[PDB]
Amino acid sequence: LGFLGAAGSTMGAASMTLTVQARNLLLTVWGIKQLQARVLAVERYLRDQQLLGIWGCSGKLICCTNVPWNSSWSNRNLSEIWDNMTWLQWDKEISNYTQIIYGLLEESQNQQEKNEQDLLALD
Amino acid sequence: LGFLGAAGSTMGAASMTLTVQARNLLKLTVWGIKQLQARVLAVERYLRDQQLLGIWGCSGKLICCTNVPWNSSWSNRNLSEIWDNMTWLQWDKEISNYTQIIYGLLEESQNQQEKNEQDLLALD
Amino acid sequence: LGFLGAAGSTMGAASMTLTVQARNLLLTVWGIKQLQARVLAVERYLRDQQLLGIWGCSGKLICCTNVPWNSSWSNRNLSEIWDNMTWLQWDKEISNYTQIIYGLLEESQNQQEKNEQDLLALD
Amino acid sequence: NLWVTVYYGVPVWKDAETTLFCASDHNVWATHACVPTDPNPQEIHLENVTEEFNMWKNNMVEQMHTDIISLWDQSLKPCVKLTPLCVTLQCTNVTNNITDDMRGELKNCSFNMTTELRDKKQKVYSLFYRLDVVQINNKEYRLINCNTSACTQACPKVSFEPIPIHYCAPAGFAILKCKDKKFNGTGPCPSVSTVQCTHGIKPVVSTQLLLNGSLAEEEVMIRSENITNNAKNILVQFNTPVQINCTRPNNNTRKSIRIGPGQAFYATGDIIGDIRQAHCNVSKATWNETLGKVVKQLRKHFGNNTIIRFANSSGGDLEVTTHSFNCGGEFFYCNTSGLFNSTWISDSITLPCRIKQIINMWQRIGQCMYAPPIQGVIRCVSNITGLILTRDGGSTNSTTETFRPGGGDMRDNWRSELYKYKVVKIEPLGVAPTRCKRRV
Amino acid sequence: NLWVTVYYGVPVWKDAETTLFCASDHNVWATHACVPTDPNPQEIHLENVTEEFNMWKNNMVEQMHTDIISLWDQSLKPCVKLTPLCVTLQCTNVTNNITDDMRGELKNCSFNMTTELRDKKQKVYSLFYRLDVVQINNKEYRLINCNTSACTQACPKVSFEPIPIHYCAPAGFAILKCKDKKFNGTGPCPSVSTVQCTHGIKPVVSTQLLLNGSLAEEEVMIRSENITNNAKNILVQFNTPVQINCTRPNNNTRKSIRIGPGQAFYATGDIIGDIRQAHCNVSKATWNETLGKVVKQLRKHFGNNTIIRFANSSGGDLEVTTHSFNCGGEFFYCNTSGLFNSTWISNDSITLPCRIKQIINMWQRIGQCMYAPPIQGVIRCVSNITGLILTRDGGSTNSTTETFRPGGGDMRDNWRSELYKYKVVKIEPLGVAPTRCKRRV
Amino acid sequence: NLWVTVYYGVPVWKDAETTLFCASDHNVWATHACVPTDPNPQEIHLENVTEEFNMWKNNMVEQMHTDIISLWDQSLKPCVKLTPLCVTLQCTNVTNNITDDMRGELKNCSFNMTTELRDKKQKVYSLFYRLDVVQINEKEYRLINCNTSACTQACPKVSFEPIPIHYCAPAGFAILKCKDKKFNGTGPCPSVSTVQCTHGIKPVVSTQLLLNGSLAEEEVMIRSENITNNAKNILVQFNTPVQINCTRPNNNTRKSIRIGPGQAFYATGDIIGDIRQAHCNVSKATWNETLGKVVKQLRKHFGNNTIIRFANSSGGDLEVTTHSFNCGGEFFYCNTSGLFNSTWISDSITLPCRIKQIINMWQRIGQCMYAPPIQGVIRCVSNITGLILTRDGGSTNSTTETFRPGGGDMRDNWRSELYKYKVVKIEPLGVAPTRCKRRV
Amino acid sequence: QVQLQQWGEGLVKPSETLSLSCAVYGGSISGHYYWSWIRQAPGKGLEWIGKIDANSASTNYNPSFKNRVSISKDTSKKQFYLNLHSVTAADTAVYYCARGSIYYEDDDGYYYSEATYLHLHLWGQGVVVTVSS
Amino acid sequence: QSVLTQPPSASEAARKRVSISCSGSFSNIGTNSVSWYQHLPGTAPKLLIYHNGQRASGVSDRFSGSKSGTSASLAISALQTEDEADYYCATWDDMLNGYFFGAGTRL
Ligand SMILES: *[C@@H]1O[C@H](CO)[C@@H](O[C@@H]2O[C@H](CO)[C@@H](O[C@@H]3O[C@H](CO[C@H]4O[C@H](CO)[C@@H](O)[C@H](O)[C@@H]4O)[C@@H](O)[C@H](O)[C@@H]3O)[C@H](O)[C@H]2NC(C)=O)[C@H](O)[C@H]1NC(C)=O
Ligand SMILES: *[C@@H]1O[C@H](CO)[C@@H](O[C@@H]2O[C@H](CO)[C@@H](O)[C@H](O)[C@H]2NC(C)=O)[C@H](O)[C@H]1NC(C)=O
Ligand SMILES: *[C@@H]1O[C@H](CO)[C@@H](O)[C@H](O)[C@H]1NC(C)=O
Ligand SMILES: *[C@@H]1O[C@H](CO)[C@@H](O)[C@H](O)[C@H]1NC(C)=O
Repeated sequence: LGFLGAAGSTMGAASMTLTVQARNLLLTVWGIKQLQARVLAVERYLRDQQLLGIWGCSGKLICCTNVPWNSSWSNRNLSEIWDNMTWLQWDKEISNYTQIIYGLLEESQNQQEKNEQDLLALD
Repeated sequence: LGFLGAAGSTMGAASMTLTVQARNLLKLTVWGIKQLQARVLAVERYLRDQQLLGIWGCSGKLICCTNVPWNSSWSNRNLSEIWDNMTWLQWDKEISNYTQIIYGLLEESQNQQEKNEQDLLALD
Repeated sequence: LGFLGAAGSTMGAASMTLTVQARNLLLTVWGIKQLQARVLAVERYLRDQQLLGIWGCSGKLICCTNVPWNSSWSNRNLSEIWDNMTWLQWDKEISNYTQIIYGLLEESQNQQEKNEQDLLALD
Repeated sequence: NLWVTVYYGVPVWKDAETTLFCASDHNVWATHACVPTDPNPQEIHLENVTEEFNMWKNNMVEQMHTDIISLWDQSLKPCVKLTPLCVTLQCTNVTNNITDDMRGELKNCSFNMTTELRDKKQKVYSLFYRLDVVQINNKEYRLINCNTSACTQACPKVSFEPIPIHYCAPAGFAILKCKDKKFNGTGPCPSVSTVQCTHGIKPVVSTQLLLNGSLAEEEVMIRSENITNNAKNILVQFNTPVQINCTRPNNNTRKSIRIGPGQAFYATGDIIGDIRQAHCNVSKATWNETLGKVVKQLRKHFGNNTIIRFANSSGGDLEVTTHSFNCGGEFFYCNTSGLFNSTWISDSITLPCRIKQIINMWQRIGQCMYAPPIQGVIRCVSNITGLILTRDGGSTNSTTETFRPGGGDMRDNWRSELYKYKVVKIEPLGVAPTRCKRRV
Repeated sequence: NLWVTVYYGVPVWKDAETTLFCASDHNVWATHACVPTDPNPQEIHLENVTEEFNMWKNNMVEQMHTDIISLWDQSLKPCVKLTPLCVTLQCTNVTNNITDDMRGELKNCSFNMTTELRDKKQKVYSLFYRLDVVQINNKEYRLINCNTSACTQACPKVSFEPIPIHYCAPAGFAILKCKDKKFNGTGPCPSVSTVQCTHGIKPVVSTQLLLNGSLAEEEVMIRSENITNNAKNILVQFNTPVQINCTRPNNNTRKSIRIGPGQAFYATGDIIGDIRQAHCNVSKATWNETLGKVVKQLRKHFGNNTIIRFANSSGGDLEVTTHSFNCGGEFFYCNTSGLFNSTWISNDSITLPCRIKQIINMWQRIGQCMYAPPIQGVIRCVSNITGLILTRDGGSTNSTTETFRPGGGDMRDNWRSELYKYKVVKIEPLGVAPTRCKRRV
Repeated sequence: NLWVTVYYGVPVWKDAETTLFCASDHNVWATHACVPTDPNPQEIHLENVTEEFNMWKNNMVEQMHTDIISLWDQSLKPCVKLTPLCVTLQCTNVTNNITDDMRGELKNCSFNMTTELRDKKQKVYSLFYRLDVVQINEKEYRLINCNTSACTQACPKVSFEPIPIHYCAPAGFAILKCKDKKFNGTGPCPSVSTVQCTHGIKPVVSTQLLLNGSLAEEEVMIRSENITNNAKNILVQFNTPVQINCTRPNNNTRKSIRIGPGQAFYATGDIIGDIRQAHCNVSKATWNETLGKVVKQLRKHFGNNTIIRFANSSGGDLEVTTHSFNCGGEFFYCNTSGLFNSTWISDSITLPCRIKQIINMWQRIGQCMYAPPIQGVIRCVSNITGLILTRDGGSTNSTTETFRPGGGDMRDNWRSELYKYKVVKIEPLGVAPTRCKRRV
Repeated sequence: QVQLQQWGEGLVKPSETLSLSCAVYGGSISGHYYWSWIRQAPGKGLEWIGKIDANSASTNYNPSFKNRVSISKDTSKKQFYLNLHSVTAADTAVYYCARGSIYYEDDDGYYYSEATYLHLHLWGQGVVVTVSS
Repeated sequence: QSVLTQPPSASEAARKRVSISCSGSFSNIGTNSVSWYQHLPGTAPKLLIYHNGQRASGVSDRFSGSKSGTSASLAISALQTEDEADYYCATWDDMLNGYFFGAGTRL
């Protein structure tokens, strides 16, 4: 399918093409113009990698966590979310609530880290 | 608390708030070139720290364990006053000279771990 | 041994020196030139880290994969690989198969992620 | 019991703006500054994808306009600056073989010009058009735009050929191409595809008519921000090109005058043979059928039984009242009144042109360039791919609509080529609920 | 039993320097380049933190100094170079409606100027001050910058208004703000807070006095390296500002002379009405009270029973002996001898004479001047004095009296009084500590 | 069964080109802008590895050439431009204590020059050489650059001393230093080492003789791209240095002329001593033994029993026929016909030298720099560490070989220093099979 | 327009300092002029003595009068003097005080102020001297 | 003997043209303007020709001057009876830093 070819497909089918999308993320005034975008892509990729690393999902494209999915975010069921709509409609459905989950995963990974350290130190 | 809020606090309470600092680490119009150089330097520092964490076996982990024993010559103090009476600044002051030795010991300890895991994994 | 000291040595012994090689991976005429060189080095390191991340070997110097390696790429036995051949000759020999191996590892990691998600789902 | 799952590399984009880098296959557009283009570009069709486009709010036209301005400014810098030429000129009319049309169009000016030695003066003469000179206050003249700035002589090694250009998005960005036919530039597109680099876009500078552009898919398309608003320009795109042959019968001669150490001024010598007026051919049959197609397409927007009438330019300077050309090094300004002169109810056209050397192409005050004359008779062959029409306002006084050519914005020439593309920001992060819980 | 654990993101900083970036809400300083500043500046107080500061060893003043000079040089680049203005000037004294103080200060010069056409000249006239011309021996005159360096003319479209700019630290760095009151130039600060950007600092260029600066929180502060050194300037900060009003009632007129193709020289036309010397007014009562507070602080630093005496400038150039202003477009040079004239033991206003110069060398550089074009209308400059730059003499072993004189010769002292609360540090997120956390196979 | 494994950080490198930043311990080359070099340069000796080197296909030579040209062009920009000097110069010969060899080399010119005032001019005198002065009327002369390009006066405060600079590769790249003797520049090297920065490369500009270069380790080395090809220059490296003493006993006087507002023109005021021709002294004993070693190494490649003759330059420009170099600031052009004049089978050499002020560096046309005069007696000591020879063919070679000096481009001069260096791109990713199966 | 008169001693004994005084009337000691002194003996041609600048205190003298002549200028009463120490019998000549214009304007808008275009326009009435007992 | 070589005397009848030559060196004539002066016995000398081609005020059209590099000359067209005087050629010498007169041509 190539890069971004699974955009119109279902979320379940597009979950198998996450590798082709992740690998595509990386006189004087013209050199500066080019260098600005060249470094901007680096900061965007590093910011995404840092956000994934603080979530305990570093190096994993599909990493499920322990934060419970609130029913107020979406009352929609699983059977018509994965193999019925695309990722674009899903982004347009939880755009307001994205920051809430992004903030919740922070303390959830932090508590997991403290608890792992305490349980290993007790042993 | 916000950025650097746990600076004056003890080490025990400063450990729960490391994620905020973690996300906070990242002439042709002088301001533009200065901002570009600053961005490149910040990216280089963040990548250097991430690489140093990766070669130690603690990639993607803010708090991680190691297999290097704490030498008695580094500090003759126990955990009762370090995590409950001392902050991170003073602690950095006393072990500033021993930082290189600790880094070298943690860097070499990963090679034996990778070789041992590869051997035990190969026998399976 | 210093940087690239184990280059001419055979494999096996050069495997314990992967830490000394990975550490060095990171208007005036010299100014813009140094800035471009720094950005180029940063991007090269990020591309290698991205490849290791999509392969499932992030943060591991010696990573193992569940991909079969048959005699089509090379017919020599395992003994002369590590105790008789160096890394330069190895690169000169496998360059023809290197690209297909990269894609095979990427697809294998994607499949491993999918089965890991499924195994955690029915659990 | 549901839990959120973090997904990376999710195929989701968002509309944004960025600095797209150039790409391409002795040029004013600096072909060396652009990276080599991909000989096999990727054209990935995105099935079941419907994305909204907007050719009027697109930032690609603004970015390419800024890029073209920067390239032209950096191209005029390495060659001779003509400040020594703002002197007094003792001109006279050249009547040596002048047809009655080109009478008074060419002036035979003489002036005292500097030479290699600073203590010596050199008396030379040159031929200047009437539009390039103005009376100082009947014999004394002064070069035009002398009181506004100092024009820079064009670099002879640098050519003005409009080579195709390619715009590519950097890492983390994508260019969405709308492959759907009958696209009016706005609204959702049912056939969107992604490309790493855009097609070969020709940066041809023209006014009131699009030249060397991309033809339509199947029929003439009428594009405007608001059809009912007469203050907005109407961009028309043709489906079949209309051939147009331009030439100037004057056999120009170039004279090298050393105005200083290492600086030479390329003057115009005596014309070999008879002096004729620069014109341009346009087929009457093809233009009539093209105007009929345009009228038929305009009737779909303005309704039937409407008397569509075409008129010439209302007024203004020569840059907006005449059609601007650039081929070979000479800038033309043709009277397009012979084309837009018809009324619709329910062998070749000749357009007189004027040559101007000192010109203000980007309508900027304080910047000008002197186009040096080129040897021999030149021939310019191209085809018209579109027009930039304007409509006169009216409070429903009658059922007659008058269409006149327009301009005043150089971005409208490239907007007819950048309407199929759009830049978006790739968002690889995504969250979805699945039955997962990490094991401690 | 103890294993060295690794922690990332620890609150550890290290003193160093870096290249900060500006932030603002065209001007000479190109605030249009400074990135935007958020309307909600984050300021997190750091309890139990004692950080040592240093005004003289701070690197922010040097970086800001280089930035201001670079912005000034970059702003003067697209303007008109006044290279053909260096010609023979036939000047005469302006005795039309002149006063006794302005006798000989303004000169009416006439010279042959170039036109848009390179083959002809024009006979024009303009008015130049006495400080801008020098005789070459009516009389023949010449500009003072003809034999040193031909400089450019300041663009009238670009203003010299010192709007505030915020200096921000990049990623991985932080700015420590010392909120402790009664804090001098050095020593530890018991109240340190962090800020992503500094406060609004107006780049006001002035000599011997500080204008439109930051006021003290509780009382007048005396800052210096050590009072035992006479070569070190004394920085004073006021707690209550005193109003200062500078003006010129000449009502100048601007005349445009096209010296070439696309360039013009803004000359000085005829004066409207009577000609009066430019002056500046300072309230007598407020200045006396402020001098009393400064005397009290100086007595606290030098011991009681000291006869604190204030004297004017000793000597030198006009830039170091007079107060330099910059408001509207004209640069002033006021004689501040009337303010620093007192002796302390145990509706009236002070009128200070002032002079105006067009060709200046404000950065104390030889070879790069700037011509300030005249502006029409009466200039009304209203501001407030927030500090002084004093210098103490020797005085020998006689400690019963000390003489204080205004100082200058260094523009960095003006910005040092505003950057005394900030410092740049390097965030060190890597840390090691022993814990019973060990790896398991 | 074998399964593939992923290894990161393997010692694998591939040949590639990069932008090597410099390293260095007011100057043309801007040493202050370079980063500080390492006080302890680490050099790791690589054992059991053989790397193929190529002296003629090294990209570092071209990169260094472009860098030196860029620094040279940037250093002349902040100082005085001598456009006002192209005027009619009423000149005459000096003839005051000349020595017959300098009869017409020095001339006393007079001309009208501007002053600080734009409307005031003055008459000044200046001493100009015959090399940079051409007659314009067949007593009235002019500068040779008046019809080419206006020269830029070199900044007097900026020195021309070639201080060494170190070229360092960025992260992810390494510089392989071949520590093997008897290397001809091409082919495999059995003893290489990894260095982060190269040694001190002095950017000495010299023709026909490599001055202040690196000496050989064991014996005289002769390197060429093709021995049998006459079009390829032969590079010779000496194992022992040949001292050369060049001087200028004229004792010139420098005076400043106010060329304009804020700029001054430094001209040769007067001579306060006997005018004598500049010369260079080379001992004939060391030169004879050096030529004996050179002819022995030449016979090692061209066979035995053949005679080898050394002739002077064939002909052409003064920059390629004479040994051009810089000594204390002044540019010399010495006639080396006395050095290459012999015939091999089976005291001091005084070389006449000339001094020129208007020069065109890097063999460019349209860019020149006027070297200001330096007061006092200029004397310098240099080391002749190599030559650039040129061979010519003949009918069946007639058992003879004639070698002449070669005035090639500046790339060949700097190639003799970067012969033992190459740039490689580190590839830390590698795959190899091992009996290891990852768990699921 | 401008008149110049001079006065001095008609008879001067040998070996002392000879002083000559010349004054300007109708003009001023300023501008691009060269106030010089020219003398001529009976049977010999005109011989230049020295000069003094009008806008500067610099002066130049003939090499034949090496460290023997001195010329002063007093711009307050617009007068310039000439002094000749150790007068010999060969100094009997008619001394003339002249003004030499050094201003020149070419075809362009430039001007020159130097000794290249030096020309004596006006001359004094001339005063004779006698070196005898 | 001295700079500015000029003939000691010249004799020519009336109504015709006579030419008085005056040559020097590069420092005096080659780079500086030549001036001509007329002197009569008993009175002060007067300037005749200045700047090598300009005539002084009150000088008749008969007098004319010219300069050709190193040599300079004074032309007297249609000689008259009152032209019997001493003509001196003067110019500035940049080598010796001083004004120098000619030997004096007695007409
Ligand atoms: C520096 O510049 C000086 C001027 O600024 C140069 O000196 C002058 O050079 C010009 C030529 O450039 C000479 O002019 C020559 O004059 C006569 C003809 O002039 C006479 O005749 C015309 C009518 O025919 C009349 O109008 C004039 O008044 C004269 O009576 C011929 O020989 C030539 O054609 C030429 O025009 C000046 O004579 C000469 N001297 C002066 C004192 O002006 C000078 O050469 C320059 N110096 C250097 C070192 O380059
Ligand atoms: C600035 O204030 C600091 C902090 O008070 C001074 O440093 C020390 O201050 C203590 C307490 O007043 C004194 O006992 C010490 O003697 C001070 N140390 C030194 C080295 O002087 C500091 O001196 C003050 N600086 C000035 C110029 O007054
Ligand atoms: C750390 O090393 C420094 C460097 O000399 C030394 O001053 C200090 O005493 C050492 N020890 C401690 C505990 O800080
Ligand atoms: C053998 O290797 C080749 C690559 O040459 C690959 O195409 C093939 O699938 C492999 N076969 C097996 C059984 O692994």
